[PDB]
Amino acid sequence: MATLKKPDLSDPKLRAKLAKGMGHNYYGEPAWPNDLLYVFPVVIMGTFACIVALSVLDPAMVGEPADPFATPLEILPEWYLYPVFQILRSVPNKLLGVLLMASVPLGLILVPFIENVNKFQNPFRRPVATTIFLFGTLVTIWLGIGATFPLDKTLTLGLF
Amino acid sequence: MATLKKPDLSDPKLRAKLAKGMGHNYYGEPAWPNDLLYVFPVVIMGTFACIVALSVLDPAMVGEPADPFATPLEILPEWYLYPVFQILRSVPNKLLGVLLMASVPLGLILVPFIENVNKFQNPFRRPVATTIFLFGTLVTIWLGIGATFPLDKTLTLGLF
Amino acid sequence: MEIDVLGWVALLVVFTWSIAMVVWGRNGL
Amino acid sequence: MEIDVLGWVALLVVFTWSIAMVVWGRNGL
Amino acid sequence: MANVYDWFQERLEIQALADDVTSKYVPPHVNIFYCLGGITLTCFLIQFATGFAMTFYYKPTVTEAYASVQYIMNEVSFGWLIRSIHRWSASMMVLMMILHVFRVYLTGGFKKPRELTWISGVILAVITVSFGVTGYSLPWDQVGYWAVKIVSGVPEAIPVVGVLISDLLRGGSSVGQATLTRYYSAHTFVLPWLIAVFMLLHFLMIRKQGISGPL
Amino acid sequence: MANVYDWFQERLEIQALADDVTSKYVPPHVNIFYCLGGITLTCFLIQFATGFAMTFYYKPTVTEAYASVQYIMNEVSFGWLIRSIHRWSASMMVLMMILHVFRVYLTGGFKKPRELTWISGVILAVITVSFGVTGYSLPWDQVGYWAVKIVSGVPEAIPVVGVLISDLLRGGSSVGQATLTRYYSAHTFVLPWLIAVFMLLHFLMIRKQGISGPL
Amino acid sequence: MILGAVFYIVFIALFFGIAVGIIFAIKSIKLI
Amino acid sequence: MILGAVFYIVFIALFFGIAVGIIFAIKSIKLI
Amino acid sequence: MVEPLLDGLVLGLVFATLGGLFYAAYQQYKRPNELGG
Amino acid sequence: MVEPLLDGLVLGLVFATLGGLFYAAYQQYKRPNELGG
Amino acid sequence: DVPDMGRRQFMNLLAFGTVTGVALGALYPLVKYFIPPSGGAVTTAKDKLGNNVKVSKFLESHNAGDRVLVQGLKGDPTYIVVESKEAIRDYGINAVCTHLGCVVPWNAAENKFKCPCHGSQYDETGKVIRGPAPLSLALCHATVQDDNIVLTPWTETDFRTGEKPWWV
Amino acid sequence: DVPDMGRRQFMNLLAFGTVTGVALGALYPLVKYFIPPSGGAVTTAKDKLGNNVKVSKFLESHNAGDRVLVQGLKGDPTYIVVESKEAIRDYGINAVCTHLGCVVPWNAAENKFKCPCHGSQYDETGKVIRGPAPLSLALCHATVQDDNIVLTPWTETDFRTGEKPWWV
Amino acid sequence: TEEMLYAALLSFGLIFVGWGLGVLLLKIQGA
Amino acid sequence: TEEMLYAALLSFGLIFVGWGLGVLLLKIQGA
Amino acid sequence: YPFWAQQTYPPTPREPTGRIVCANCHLAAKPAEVEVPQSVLPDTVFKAVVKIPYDTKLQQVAADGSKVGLNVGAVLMLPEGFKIAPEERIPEELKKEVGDVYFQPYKEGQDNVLLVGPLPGEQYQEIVFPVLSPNPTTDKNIHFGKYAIHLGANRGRGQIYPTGEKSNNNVFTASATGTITKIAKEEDEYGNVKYQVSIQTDSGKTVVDTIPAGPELIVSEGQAVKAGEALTNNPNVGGFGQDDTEIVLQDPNRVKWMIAFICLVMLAQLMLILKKKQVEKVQAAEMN
Amino acid sequence: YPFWAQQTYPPTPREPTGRIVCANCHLAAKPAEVEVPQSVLPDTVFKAVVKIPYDTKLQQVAADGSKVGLNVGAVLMLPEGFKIAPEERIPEELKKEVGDVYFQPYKEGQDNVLLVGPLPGEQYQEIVFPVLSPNPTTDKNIHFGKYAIHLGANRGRGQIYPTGEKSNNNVFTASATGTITKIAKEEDEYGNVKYQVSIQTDSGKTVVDTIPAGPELIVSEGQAVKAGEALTNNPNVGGFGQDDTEIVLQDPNRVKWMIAFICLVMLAQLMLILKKKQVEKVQAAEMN
Ligand code: HEM
Ligand code: HEM
Ligand SMILES: CC1=C(/C=C/C(C)=C\C=C\C(C)=C\C=C\C=C(C)\C=C\C=C(C)\C=C\C2=C(C)CCCC2(C)C)C(C)(C)CCC1
Repeated sequence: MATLKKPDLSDPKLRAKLAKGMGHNYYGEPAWPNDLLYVFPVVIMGTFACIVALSVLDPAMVGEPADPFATPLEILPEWYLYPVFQILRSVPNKLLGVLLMASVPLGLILVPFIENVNKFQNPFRRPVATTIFLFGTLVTIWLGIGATFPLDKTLTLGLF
Repeated sequence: MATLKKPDLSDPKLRAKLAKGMGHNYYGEPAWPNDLLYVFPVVIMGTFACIVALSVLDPAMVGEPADPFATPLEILPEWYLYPVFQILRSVPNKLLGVLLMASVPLGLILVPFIENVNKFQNPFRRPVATTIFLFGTLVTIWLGIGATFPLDKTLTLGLF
Repeated sequence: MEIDVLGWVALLVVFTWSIAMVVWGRNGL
Repeated sequence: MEIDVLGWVALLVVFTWSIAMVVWGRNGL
Repeated sequence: MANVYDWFQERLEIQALADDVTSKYVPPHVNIFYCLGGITLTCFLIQFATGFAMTFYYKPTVTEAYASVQYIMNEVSFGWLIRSIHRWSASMMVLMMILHVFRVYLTGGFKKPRELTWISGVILAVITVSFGVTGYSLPWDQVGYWAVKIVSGVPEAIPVVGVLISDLLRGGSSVGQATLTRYYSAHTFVLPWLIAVFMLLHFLMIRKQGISGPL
Repeated sequence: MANVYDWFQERLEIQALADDVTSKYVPPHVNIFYCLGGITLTCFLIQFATGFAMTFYYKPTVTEAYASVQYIMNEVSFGWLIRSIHRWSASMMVLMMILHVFRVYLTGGFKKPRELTWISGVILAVITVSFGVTGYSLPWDQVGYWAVKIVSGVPEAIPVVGVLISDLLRGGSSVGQATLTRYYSAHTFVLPWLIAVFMLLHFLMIRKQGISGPL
Repeated sequence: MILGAVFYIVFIALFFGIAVGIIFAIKSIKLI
Repeated sequence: MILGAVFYIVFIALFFGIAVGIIFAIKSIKLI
Repeated sequence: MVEPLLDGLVLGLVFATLGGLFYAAYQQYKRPNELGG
Repeated sequence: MVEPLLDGLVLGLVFATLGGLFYAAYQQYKRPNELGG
Repeated sequence: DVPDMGRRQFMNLLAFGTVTGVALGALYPLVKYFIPPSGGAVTTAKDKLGNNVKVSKFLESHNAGDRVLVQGLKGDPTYIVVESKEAIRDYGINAVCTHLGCVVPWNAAENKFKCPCHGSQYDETGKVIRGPAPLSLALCHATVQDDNIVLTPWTETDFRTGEKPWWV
Repeated sequence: DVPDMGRRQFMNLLAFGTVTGVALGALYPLVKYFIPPSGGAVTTAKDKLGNNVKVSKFLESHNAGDRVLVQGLKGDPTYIVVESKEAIRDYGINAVCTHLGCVVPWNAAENKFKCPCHGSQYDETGKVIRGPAPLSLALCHATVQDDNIVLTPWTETDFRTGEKPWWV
Repeated sequence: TEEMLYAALLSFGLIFVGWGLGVLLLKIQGA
Repeated sequence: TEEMLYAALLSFGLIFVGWGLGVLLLKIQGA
Repeated sequence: YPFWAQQTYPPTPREPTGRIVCANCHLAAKPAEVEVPQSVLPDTVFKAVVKIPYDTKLQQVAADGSKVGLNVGAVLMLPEGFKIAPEERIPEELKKEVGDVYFQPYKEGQDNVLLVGPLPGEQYQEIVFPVLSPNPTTDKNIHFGKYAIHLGANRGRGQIYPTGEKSNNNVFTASATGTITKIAKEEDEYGNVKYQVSIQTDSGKTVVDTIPAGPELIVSEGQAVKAGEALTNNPNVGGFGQDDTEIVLQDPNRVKWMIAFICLVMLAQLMLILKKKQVEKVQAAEMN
Repeated sequence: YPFWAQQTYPPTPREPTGRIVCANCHLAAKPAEVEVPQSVLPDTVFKAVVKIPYDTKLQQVAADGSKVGLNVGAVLMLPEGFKIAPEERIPEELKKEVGDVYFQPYKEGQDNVLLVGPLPGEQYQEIVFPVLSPNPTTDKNIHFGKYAIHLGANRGRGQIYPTGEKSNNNVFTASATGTITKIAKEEDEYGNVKYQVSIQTDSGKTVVDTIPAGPELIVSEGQAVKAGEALTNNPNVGGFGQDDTEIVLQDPNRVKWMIAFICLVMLAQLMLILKKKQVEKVQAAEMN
């Protein structure tokens, strides 16, 4: 049952779009009420409720007042910056690490161009891609954890 | 010559709009280049140039530092607030003047409803309106100047 | 000293229940 | 002490010239 | 090359956009005074740039506000210019707006299908005045301070809420640091967003219904 | 009554709007992970509210920043809540965003007609990180201060401009009041506008091209 | 951990309860 | 006032000059 | 204070504008229609 | 500092998500088409 | 077999009722947030700079007819009159004009305070003489204690008008 | 009779050229505006609180091996070593680690400064010992004059490496 | 109060001068 | 470092519990 | 007198409210103007005219009682670093318009705050100040900008002496209430006429009321108008004024580049309108 | 010893960098943990465990030269208004886990900064602190929130005395460079063994080098390894640690209302999904 509408594949205007890579909001279950009115407020409420709960149970700390003459040993960026921070301290060349930093956005920009050689979505039907991704994702989590560690058990992660 | 396109009064879709009070950007001289590309930058540049010029020739003053214990005699709002300020000091009732203040926006909101009795644009073909307007505009300029004046030559404007 | 614990449980229960209600709500995944 | 005056004249001249160029530009009013 | 226009045309139907602009005509009853609106806007965009400029030096703190304004005038390169432009373009926005209203009226452009455009306009006006009033008092000079003291007190006339209103307005029973903090938030954060929402409506409705008719 | 819907329908063609929403369908390859985007947004709207909330008490001045944060936690009603929510929802925005990227990729939604949507996304990400970095240092606590000192120095590696860049970044040769002033402008004024422009593009292009196809 | 796990099972079970319950209360007074 | 009025007349007259002049320079090399 | 230059600037433009407005209303009220409404 | 709860929250959701992603990719790669592309 | 209109409205009310529930729940602490913390939570006069006016050479360097402002209560600026056989008058006259809140100057010519803002006026003890100022200036109790000055809420009745103190 | 393409392009260039003219004209002062005012426009050491380290009971209450930070030039934090027959070393070692700018602590154990941030290290005079810090710590001239301390730009050459001072 | 008079005077009058001047251009060009 | 373990553990696992629970609702309702 | 302001209020002639201490003793009120140019270049001599108008062919009450003309005084407050021009540099006609005025600084160092007068009414209806503009290029805490100038100008003798005693150019009340008894007309060998008056019955009542000579009396014999009142009329035909104005210390570089930019603009506008015309042409070939 | 930190660094055991003065004298480095609960209600006794791990069945060098076991010390820094629980209120098992520890405050008034030790290694691998949470409801500059706790924990004797002299649990260099001459083995009636050594030729060269007993020597006879080096080996099997942690002083009211709100939410979600289902129904009558 659900609630459904099949694609009218006899519609020139629809087919013309399916052709271009984008007829896909013409068929399915109706966006309204079904999702917008009824299951949205579910998602938005849940998102909010988990944040409030987290905010009550593990509230925000207030740190020491800044001191120009005293760098805190054990100073770390936020978590989403660990990976890059890790890199920056395991690349003795200052200027190099900075470009390695920049190449994360620049690189990500170039992905749609490269991977446009073919036109598959499903990652199983695109081996090479899915692999370099999994490799990156892994290396990134690795470098991230690496920052949690003392300077020189950092890369080896302390087990070799 | 200019450059022109007459209304295609045989176009059902246009006529349908002229009917509703709004077919008027269908006929005339083309918006582009003609105005947008060519005469706009003229208006925008002129607007800017007069402001820069004014800003160089009659730059911004810096006043005395605020003093909690000392109200400056001769203290006035900006000019676009003279009229209301005038009112506020020639209406011994505090609460009343405040409502008179508020009724300027509220009143202006109600104009399209009232004047909708008929549907003329040209002010010559709408006597009563054009009159109450001219009267208001005048009273407003009057109250405005009134604030420039000492408290009690204020309303009489100093000539009766 | 374990309303402190009922406390965290509330969090885990909206996380769970929100997922559950989305899946149910959209015959979902 | 009258570049001070050429000064103001510049203002009056863009005000005037801007109006003039709009009217000209749009066979205007 | 590798035709760039085509690139975008495949994906976003960029043409539609152009065809929508070039399909619009401006009728002959539209004269110079039909600019007063676009100028009031131009004046605002200038506020937006010079304003933001000054957020890089202005300090919304009773200890430093006045001094920082002084810094902008005296020590910041072209600071005198940025701020004088802000001050003049503020006044020219309010003015050009008043003129913009004059026309609309004496053109009956607020009638029939367009009364919402007029309504939104009235709101834009109330917002624009609030820009003025709030900015006025940011230098925390003598005139600006006493301005805050006066207007903050006006809502107390209103009977049930009034006081509650005024305390929100000034962050306490009395003008003070709280007041400058809130007026700053108002001028640099709240009113720009509000004024963009309502300018967006104003303009959307205008594009939809086109310009009013001839006289 | 006096049918209200009709009122608006005469003038703005309100129906068109509705007919545009209710004419859209969501295909069956669209699963729960197609939410990660709307959630990253939800997290932001929370930033926008709680953020603005805090602009009513936070003081972007080296003398008062830290103390004012303390005020929010201790003395402002629900201040602890508003700020904790800001802190958590910041992290959840960055996270949900990363997840949102994961899907897109493993769904090939950045391909063919939609590479601009992906590009804009990458910009949104860079902006969102800048939100983080700037906010981090506003309390002017020990960790936040040294953060500013570090990142402000990074651009100096770059050879021709770099230094010139870093001085704009921090308002002088060294971290100081100028730096807090500029980071505040960045966090509360610049980045919200930038992020709205680019979220607007992102969303416009999505509505135009609809969701990507099945796998 | 143990106490949390108890409270947890009860909490959901309790709401899972309300859900199922109010489907049928809603189904067999034919609102659904 | 007098000096301003002189400079003013000269200033425009001068630009009015450039305008007219460059219409025809532009008209009679047939760019317009 | 009172900013004389600005205040004269206002009035000048206010009156000049109301003027040109009524005058364009007239110029139209006496040469009407053109093109068919 | 290092915010343990948040850091575990990340990983937990990262892995859980990549997982469900590949799993939905599979569930589709083996039951394909439905409806005609 | 298919739910009739009025049964939808019941399930509308229920869902959209409980949602509002959440919304108000969330809104509440937020509204409280914007409402400032009350300093009233849970006396000694002061100078412009913020110093505790010691009465010794205040009695000296100010004369008689002289009346100089002083941080009153709520820190409000409060005149303190020097009497013509100078000890202090019992009571201080709170300076905030009652219209819209400008500090009112003592015009020793027409012996009469006059709000510079819109035009209100007051007599030599406070009692309103003109408008748009509704009521008269507030007051307080000024003693000589520990050789500062101690201002106290004028809790008793308005000795210039009879009955209720409009302020306290 | 009607202007040919290439004559438009000429009138394009002209108008859109002079417009750019205006745009750059306007942009210029704005860019200059955002570029901070230089304090370099047109010496004495200081304490954390901001006091002018008087050398009298500095020589006393600090010992030998002791090395305590001090507001150097550009107000930068600058160590000043107390010598083992305590007068002052001639030169102060500017504390800002040369990688990304953290203040470097003196580890008196391994006698060696170590950046807590990413891991750079330095010897007992400054010379770089590890990275990612490129060059070594800066220096200066510390005298006893007027019984403060007077720091001067180390204009001469790098006595620890030979040739050019990378900083001045 | 003369700084004002000049300003009202001129803002008003120069409008007509620019108008005239523009119209004039139009004549020498041929609309 | 146990405050973390609980968190990774649970964020991960409770996903499957909510999923299961939802699916379960679906069965008792009849999709 | 101007120098009594100095005497009594040493650090400044104006209070935080902007008032000016003069008005503490000259209680009447007549207008005061101050014209200066809209802008002055730096390091320039320019004129600042202080006007103190009053009806020339009338007179006022002197100390003893006579009926003398009257003098004009004034404190002008120029902005920081402004001062009276060095006389070598004051041109000729100016020297003449200025006259024999002594531009006395309000205190050592404050050359931008000038006391002036007493001068005789009829030559000094208007008072020229030849002043010199500072130079931001040399003195380095002086900046280009707009700055405020403050005038307080008086004419006619005042109502209170530096000692606290009242003068005779005001009116006198009556102390208490009762029926008037006696109107004497003293004049001891020194300190001349001294109309002595008193009141009574009511309760106790005998208090004596002296009234210096110069005023009128317009309360006659009999009478009993009440608590301190009327008996004198107002002799004072004098009074104090105030004005404030703006002046722009302008930098010619600012003006030059502004004029340059304007021209670049007018030019770019013309260039656009020309372009439009050229398009209206290629267009008229698309109609036909 | 903990009390030497107090002695030498009176106002606080930690510097602005967060270090802890202990590490100035205990130069080795071994790990230090500190577990406490994630949250404590106000006015509650709870446990704070300080861990100071080291290999139990090994020993170290004593003062004279012996070979003794070793003791553990520690400074814990709790947040404002936290303090050791009053013993009436410490429950039973806790009393036992705690033992015979003396929770000495770092200075008069600072009951939230506790010195501890020296205690014997083998019983105090782990050290329980029974502490009491403050109460914002009563003490009115104590607030609910998250606050930091700092540990510095040592084990094994140190390398420098409060006097400045070195100990014997470190290694010794060699002063200068040259060929080693003599390896004596003193032991005067007091202050026992004292291996005396020296070096030479090069230039001047004769400087004498005493090396207290307890260390090894692994530089033998002949030799000439250079400027201050090697000759001793490292006796130190001790070392200092540090940790930091978070604790939330929680208000049960906050938790209660949060749980209430959550429930209101889960309820409102369910209510929406139910509504959707009821719509999927009226919909299936519009298909057919
Ligand atoms: C000679 C100068 C101008 C004239 C005659 C003029 C006239 C008009 C007219 C007739 C419309 C209605 C458009 C329609 O019916 O579709 C309009 C709308 C609008 N104008 Fe202009 N205007 C002028 C200058 C400007 C300037 C300088 C700006 C600067 C930004 C501006 C901004 C706008 C905006 C934002 C709208 C919104 C309505 C829409 O998008 O259609 N205008 N103006
Ligand atoms: C179960 C939850 C959700 C699902 C399955 C989902 C899925 C989708 C899909 C398929 C689209 C593409 C629409 C199209 O093809 O026309 C979309 C777009 C969008 N979604 Fe959602 N989403 C969810 C939650 C949310 C939430 C909670 C928000 C909160 C604001 C949100 C905001 C947006 C926005 C702003 C767009 C822009 C594109 C457009 O307007 O068409 N989404 N989402
Ligand atoms: C900045 C600027 C601007 C603005 C402006 C404004 C602000 C205003 C203007 C306005 C104007 C523009 C005005 C006008 C007016 C006019 C008038 C006021 C008219 C009058 C006339 C008359 C009265 C008539 C006479 C006659 C004739 C002619 C014929 C018929 C008959 C008779 C006799 C009736 C513009 C836009 C320019 C542009 C750019 C720049």
